[PDB]
Amino acid sequence: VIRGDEVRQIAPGQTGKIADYNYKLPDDFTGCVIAWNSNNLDSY
Amino acid sequence: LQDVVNQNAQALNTLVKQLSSNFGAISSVLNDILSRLDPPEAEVQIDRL
Repeated sequence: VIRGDEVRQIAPGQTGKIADYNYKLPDDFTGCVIAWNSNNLDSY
Repeated sequence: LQDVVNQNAQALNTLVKQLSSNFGAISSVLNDILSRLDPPEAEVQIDRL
């Protein structure tokens, strides 16, 4: 689960709290990233 | 005989002087470009050189 604010960081060669301390993707990643709003299910 | 020495020295001098050319890189110094540019695009810059 991530927040739309900085949700775009899940991508090769990105910087930020998520990409630098939580989940970092390699530069030559091959595959697809999928996301969807989950307000109805998830909304500390 | 002097022309052989002159031509070899000149070709060699041109070969070393080519290291000052940027070829479109932000800068011709590999360490300078690598020290301030993130790898995913420093690769693009260094490839030209």
